[PDB]
Amino acid sequence: EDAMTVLTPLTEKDYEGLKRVLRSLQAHKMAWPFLEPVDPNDAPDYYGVIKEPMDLATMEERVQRRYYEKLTEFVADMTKIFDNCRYYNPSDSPFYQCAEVLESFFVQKLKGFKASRSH
Ligand SMILES: COC(=O)C1CCN(C(=O)NC(C)(C)C)CC1
Repeated sequence: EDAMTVLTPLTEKDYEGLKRVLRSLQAHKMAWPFLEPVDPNDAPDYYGVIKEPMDLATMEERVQRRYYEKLTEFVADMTKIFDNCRYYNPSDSPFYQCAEVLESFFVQKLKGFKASRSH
C-alpha cells in the first residue's frame, strides 16, 4: 500500500465512497456467503478455529459508526473476510471459489476509490 492509503485520515467525502464500495460488494451475485456472520448451526466448529471472524454486515455497522480512521483499516477488515474463508474451506469448495471472485471484484473497486480520492 502507498503512503496516502496508510496515512491519510478518512474524510466525510471518503466515507461516501466507502459506502458505495460496500454496497457494490453486497449486491454481487457471489457475495451470498459473506453478507451476515457465519451461522454456528451450519458449522459447529467454525468459531473454535477462526480467531477473528468478519462479514459484510459487521463492516456496514462499522462504516455507519465511523469506526475506520484510515483506508488501511477498512482494507484489513475486508481482506479478513476472504482470508478466513480460504483457511476454513478446501480449495475445491464453492465457498473458496466465491472468495476468489469477490476479492478480485473488491480490488477493482478499491483501485477506483483510490483514483477518486486525490484528483
Ligand atoms: C463464509 O462461510 C463460511 O466460510 C462457512 C459457512 C457455513 N459452512 C457450511 O454451510 N458448510 C458445511 C455445511 C459443509 C459445514 C461452512 C463455511
